[PDB]
Amino acid sequence: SGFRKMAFPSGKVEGCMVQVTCGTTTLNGLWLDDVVYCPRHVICTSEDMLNPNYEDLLIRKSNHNFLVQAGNVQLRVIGHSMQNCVLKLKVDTANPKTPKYKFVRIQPGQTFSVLACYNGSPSGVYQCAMRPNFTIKGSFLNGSCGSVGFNIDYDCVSFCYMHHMELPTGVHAGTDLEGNFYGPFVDRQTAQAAGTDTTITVNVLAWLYAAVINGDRWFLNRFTTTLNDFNLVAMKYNYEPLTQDHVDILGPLSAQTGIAVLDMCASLKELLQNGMNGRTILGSALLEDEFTPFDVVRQCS
Amino acid sequence: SGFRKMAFPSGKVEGCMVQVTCGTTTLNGLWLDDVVYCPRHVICTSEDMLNPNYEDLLIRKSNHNFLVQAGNVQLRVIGHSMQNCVLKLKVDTANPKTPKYKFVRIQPGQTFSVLACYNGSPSGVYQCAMRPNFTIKGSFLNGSCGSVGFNIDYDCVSFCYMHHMELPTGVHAGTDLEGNFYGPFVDRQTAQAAGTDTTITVNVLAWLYAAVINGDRWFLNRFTTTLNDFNLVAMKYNYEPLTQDHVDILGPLSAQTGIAVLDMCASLKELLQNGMNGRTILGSALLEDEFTPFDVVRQCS
Ligand SMILES: O=C(c1cncc2ccccc12)N1CCC2(CC1)OCc1ccc(Cl)cc12
Ligand SMILES: O=C(c1cncc2ccccc12)N1CCC2(CC1)OCc1ccc(Cl)cc12
Repeated sequence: SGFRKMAFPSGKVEGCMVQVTCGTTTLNGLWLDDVVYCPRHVICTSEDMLNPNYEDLLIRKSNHNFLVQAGNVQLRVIGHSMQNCVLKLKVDTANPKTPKYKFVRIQPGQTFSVLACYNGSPSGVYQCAMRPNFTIKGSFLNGSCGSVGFNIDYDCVSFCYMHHMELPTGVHAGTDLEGNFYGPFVDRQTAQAAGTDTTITVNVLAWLYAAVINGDRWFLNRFTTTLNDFNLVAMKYNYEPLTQDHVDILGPLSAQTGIAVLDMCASLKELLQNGMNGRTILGSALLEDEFTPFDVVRQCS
Repeated sequence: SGFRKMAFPSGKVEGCMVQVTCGTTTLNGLWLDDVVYCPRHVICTSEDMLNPNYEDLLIRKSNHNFLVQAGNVQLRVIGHSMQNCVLKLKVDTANPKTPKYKFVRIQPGQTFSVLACYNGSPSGVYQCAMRPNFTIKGSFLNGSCGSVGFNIDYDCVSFCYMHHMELPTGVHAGTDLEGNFYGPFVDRQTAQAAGTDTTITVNVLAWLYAAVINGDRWFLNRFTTTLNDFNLVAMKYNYEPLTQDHVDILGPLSAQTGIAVLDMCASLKELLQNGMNGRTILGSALLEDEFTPFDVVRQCS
């Protein structure tokens, strides 16, 4: 029993983290086989931040201009390349601790574990979600660029996020590991801000199932609803629409609990309209939307 | 910026986890140097659970009765000993991945990271707190006994918890690594239940400081209070008393924010009396008590 914001074990990723310096800028890198991946803005100075031309900034750069440090052992950079917003630094040594890995891009609503790192040193791990507005509500201080987000499937590490910057609301923005930003954000100094966010409905439903699985059933009702009528109320509360594919995905959880998906949609509608009346669900006084249906099955089974 | 329930990286501990079988009971063990630590109830059967005599149950046991599996590599058990509620299994091989470690016992109010494991395999990591009633609100399923809780200090792993059982409220109980239970719980079948819990006041204060550090200041007031008058209100709300040593510990945070500790006690008193009026603090609609003052300084600095 119990329900916690549970991250993946981070050992496999800890062994890939290195420090990357270029100029006076130091950040983190990800060392897999004989390549080190890092944010390309490592090559920038305060001057070139309003209108950087990274193609120009990188052509004026040489290999010896990059210091890579795996702990104390310095790795020799024998090649440099830019892939979108990431820099790829070819090193003389293949990481002996390279796990079986994959570079995957995730969808808004999907979750991942973050290994916050500073100077190539792992500091902490936490679970995060890609918000509908393509930002993440992370925990990051100056020096954390290059920290990675990831999921573990079997023995395979699916890297999905590399950290680049903090937006004005205190939220975070970054790229997949191929260097392509999540959301409409750029690695240059601008007045960029996160757009309006919504609630990840299918996740709130997954979390209500987790609650029931844990014996919290006070919010349950005998009523049911149609997907259409549910969606008509959800949108008034800034919730994303629920699709048939979302109800199909919640099928295992519905079977394990004996509560139909549209039954649980009816309970949600009432919670939205009446609130919780000073009660809590799984230790929370608001509706949690950063657990996917998979996250629940994984922790509750 | 940001504030998350952040665990320690778990790599150092992942490399210590093994599987322990005795009879048809399989659970997890912790392998450090040439010793494997695990819950002693591994040696029990359903029959001997109402009145087990572990001294008798272990004398009738032989070394070959214990199968230890580090992944696929079986480790040969050359010795067995009981230390309070833990079993120590001397093995022929010293764990090459043993980190610098220490066995420490923690206090109610202190936090730690949990590496939930099943069949010796790390499944997930999460932050937990030792409650005032000596229980933890963990996340654990059948098969998780022997999972460990720990803190990392520099490069040293301070092990503080080994998981033994689930209580009826869905909360968890266990031992330090010397086999001594946290709280008045025993490793035998009884109607044992968690006693009444309280809120960890100094932690709620630490978390309010984290909020201010993150730009959430709506709950702040110009009023201040005395430690006595604050404690007189807190106890009405089932909060633990605040001591001078607690205010001294919150000194760094008070200095960094310019909010006196008793100023922040005044804000807390008002939150307790009026509630939050539909507002949130660091993404929460209730007052969070599972972050210590150290946890805040570590994540916010
Ligand atoms: O290291 C940080 C940072 C990262 N995350 C959270 C933070 C919170 C407070 C202060 C710093 C951080 N930088 C350094 C690099 C950064 C973002 C902040 O500056 C200017 C800039 C321009 C373009 C990019 Cl593409 C990244 C940056
Ligand atoms: O494996 C679990 C377990 C651990 N934690 C959470 C759980 C939630 C649901 C079901 C099981 C678990 N056992 C097995 C060993 C256990 C506790 C539950 O049974 C009887 C017993 C007697 C004494 C002890 Cl000292 C431990 C046990």
